[PDB]
Amino acid sequence: IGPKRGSIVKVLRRESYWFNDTGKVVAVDQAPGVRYPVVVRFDKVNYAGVSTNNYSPDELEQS
Amino acid sequence: VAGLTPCKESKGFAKRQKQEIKKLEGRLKLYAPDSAPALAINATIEKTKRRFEFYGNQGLLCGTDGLPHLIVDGDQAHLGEFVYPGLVFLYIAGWIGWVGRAYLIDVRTSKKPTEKEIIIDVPLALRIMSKGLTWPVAAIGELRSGKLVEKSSNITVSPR
Amino acid sequence: MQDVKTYLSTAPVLATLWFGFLAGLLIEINRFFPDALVLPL
Amino acid sequence: AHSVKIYDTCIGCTQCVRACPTDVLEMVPWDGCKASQIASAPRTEDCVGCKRCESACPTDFLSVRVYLGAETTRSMGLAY
Amino acid sequence: ANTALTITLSTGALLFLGRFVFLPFQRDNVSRQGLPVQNGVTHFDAGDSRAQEVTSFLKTNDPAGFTIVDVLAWGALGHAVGFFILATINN
Amino acid sequence: RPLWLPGSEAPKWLDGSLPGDYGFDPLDLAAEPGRLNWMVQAELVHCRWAMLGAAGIFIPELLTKIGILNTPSWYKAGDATYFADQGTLFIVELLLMAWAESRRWADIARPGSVNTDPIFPNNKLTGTDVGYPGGLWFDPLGWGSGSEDKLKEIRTKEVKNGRLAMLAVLGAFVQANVTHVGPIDNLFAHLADPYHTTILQSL
Amino acid sequence: EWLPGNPRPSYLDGSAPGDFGFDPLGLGEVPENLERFKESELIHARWAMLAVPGVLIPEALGYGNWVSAQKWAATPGGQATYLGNPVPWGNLPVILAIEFLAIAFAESQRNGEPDPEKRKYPGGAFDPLGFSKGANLEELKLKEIKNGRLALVAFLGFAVQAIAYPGTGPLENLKTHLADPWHNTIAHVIIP
Ligand SMILES: CC1=C(/C=C/C(C)=C/C=C/C(C)=C/C=C/C=C(C)/C=C/C=C(C)/C=C/C2=C(C)CCCC2(C)C)C(C)(C)CCC1
Ligand code: SF4
Repeated sequence: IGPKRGSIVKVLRRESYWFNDTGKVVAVDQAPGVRYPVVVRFDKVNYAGVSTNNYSPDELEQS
Repeated sequence: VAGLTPCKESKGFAKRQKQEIKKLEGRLKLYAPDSAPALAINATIEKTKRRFEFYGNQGLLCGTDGLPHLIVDGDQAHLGEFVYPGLVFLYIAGWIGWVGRAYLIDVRTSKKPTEKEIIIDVPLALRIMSKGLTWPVAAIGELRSGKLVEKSSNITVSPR
Repeated sequence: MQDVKTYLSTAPVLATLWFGFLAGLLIEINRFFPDALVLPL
Repeated sequence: AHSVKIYDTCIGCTQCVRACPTDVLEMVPWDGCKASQIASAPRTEDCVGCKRCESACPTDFLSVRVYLGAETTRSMGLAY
Repeated sequence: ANTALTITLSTGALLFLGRFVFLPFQRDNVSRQGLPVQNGVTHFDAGDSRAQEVTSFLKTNDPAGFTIVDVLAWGALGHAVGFFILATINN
Repeated sequence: RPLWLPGSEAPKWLDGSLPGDYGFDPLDLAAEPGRLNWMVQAELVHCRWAMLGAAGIFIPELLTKIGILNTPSWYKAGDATYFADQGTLFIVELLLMAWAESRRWADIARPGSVNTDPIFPNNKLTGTDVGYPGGLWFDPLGWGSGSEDKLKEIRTKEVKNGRLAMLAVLGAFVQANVTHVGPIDNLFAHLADPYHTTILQSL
Repeated sequence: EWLPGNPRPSYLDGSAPGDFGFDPLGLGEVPENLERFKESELIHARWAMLAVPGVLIPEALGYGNWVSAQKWAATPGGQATYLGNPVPWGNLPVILAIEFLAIAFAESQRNGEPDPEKRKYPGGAFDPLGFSKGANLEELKLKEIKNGRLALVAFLGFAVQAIAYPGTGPLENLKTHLADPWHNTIAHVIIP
């Protein structure tokens, strides 16, 4: 599943720090039952200092 | 204009010139006439007399306090109080705003974009600080071409 | 100078060198052209 | 007392439990992540409300979330 | 001066406008706007017994639906205009 | 091709097709796609208004120095009275400039659209390139047509004579601001004492 | 075709009478707004074409302009001189109450038409000479808005000449312009 590994996606999740921000997909989990399989890496950190977050494919579009 | 006499014919403005030299002349009375601190007060008096003869020759408006007041409405007599040095300012302030904006675009497409802001790339900086000379033609040029503003779909927006 | 000029290009040094030049320029404008309240040009 | 809620964005990184100073959080099995575990708050009546779990949660936005509600002698942290 | 003719003609002019001119404009707007509505229901439908629209007072015998409230509304404007005219003339 | 600065790379937008191209865009004022089409039209009116400007600033002042016209100076020509009011002649100009420049505005925006007459449509302008309205009203001698290498030379001669006139007219402006003397007399005061009549002496 | 070569917008196709594509600000972009703007452009113009003979012909016959023939209502006694003759019913509460009755009955009957084309050009009783039921129909509607926009520009001229030069009328602005036309223009208003 997922759009593609190594692709550029835009986050549609409202409560994330990287909403409407360009991110790079580093891992998509193909195991069933995982709610947020797509792991997206960002060039900028959030207030917690991390750049790695998991999103569903419904919360991302290819840009 | 606005009930203010011109400073060249203001009796209060000439009173402040009289009582400023008299304050400095009484400071000069306790020094030798060829001494080094007396040359500073003598240069202060000539700086004061240059100042009062410059304010009256520019068509400044003086109130009842004997002080030069600025008319910032955009009067044809009063352009050098606000309009002329405001356009001089905004050109310089837009120069600061255009070469800082163009530096961030030039370092966002780099390998480590955050190390180029603590350590400012001077050959990259100085090649666009010259380019900030013609910035109204480049800001409205980027405004007309759409490169000045970013679309709201690519802008980080806090949720409702 | 691969690293000495990198230190000289840092944010506090370049702020000191620019504002040293900036306040150096505005003081020297205020010597030859002092008490400037109205731009004549 | 305090209501600690775990959401489905959790990755099972366990550091919310490790940051807990009053043993509220525990890791239960789950099927929604790679680690196959999610946090839970059974002893939420023992929660002081310090939000050390929210400081240690790497998920954006947070998976563990502490809501400061009615405060008792557990959640006030008193010894007298 | 001439209070008995100025007030009567100005009330009769606004009542002529209320009956023959602006009565399709008023009857369309009281149906398009309708009764006041809170949260999808009428104030009387929500439980307010004092917000019931009266129908015995609104029971008109005029063929165009011109009731005594419209008499009390358009005739009130005819006295407001009529005392605007009388105050302007007597000056 | 020769450039404005030897050892400097020419910009990617100025490729050398345009007449008068010496790779001179240091501040990048014509980089953007579609922008160099506007800046040539801007250069062409400015160069032709300056050659019209230099023929009305220097040539009547030079013949005043000889004394066969007795025309007033150009910076005091706004104070001169005529058969019309000086304020009135501004607005009659910008009603005629509202026609002539908006016909020119549509040529830059939509080329090949306003070459036909608004009244008698058999009269059509023969110009093909943008900014060169060939026709009986503007080029009656037909010097704007021929080979492309021959046409590039005469278009190079408009702008090289035009950039000189722009510098000229900008020079007369600042000369009349700080010296208050007309510019033919500024030339004749520079052929008498050249090392004492300089911009530092005039401040 | 208000600018040759300019792309006409999709909501202005040219089939309307006077559709020259002049909408730079896009006010008629909304379709239901544009249907009101077409019946507004014509009532305005028809009132303006009833106004240009109402300004010049009282001025050319010598009974003053459209301003000095209008200041009598602010005066307590003006007596309402019409063609040099004071009408007996010419009082300010009398002529305003008739105007707030007769025009309001005319405008309410005008707004009652459900058809969006009979609102524009009604015909019938308002066309007794039968030119609407004739061979030419499209060019007369083009004649309506070309004459109408000329009188609409004329009334804008009429109003701002009174603001710029109070106490004078439009034929008196024409007589002032016809004497020395190169000195007394809009530049007297632009440059004080
Ligand atoms: C025709 C007809 C008829 C009759 C009718 C009638 C006769 C009517 C009348 C009516 C009327 C008789 C009405 C009235 C009304 C009134 C009113 C309604 C009033 C009110 C008032 C007001 C409210 C005012 C106010 C004021 C005051 C108080 C003071 C201050 C100022 C003012 C002015 C504001 C019938 C039915 C038989 C049928 C047939 C037809
Ligand atoms: S710290 Fe956050 S992401 Fe990690 S296990 Fe606890 S709730 Fe889940």
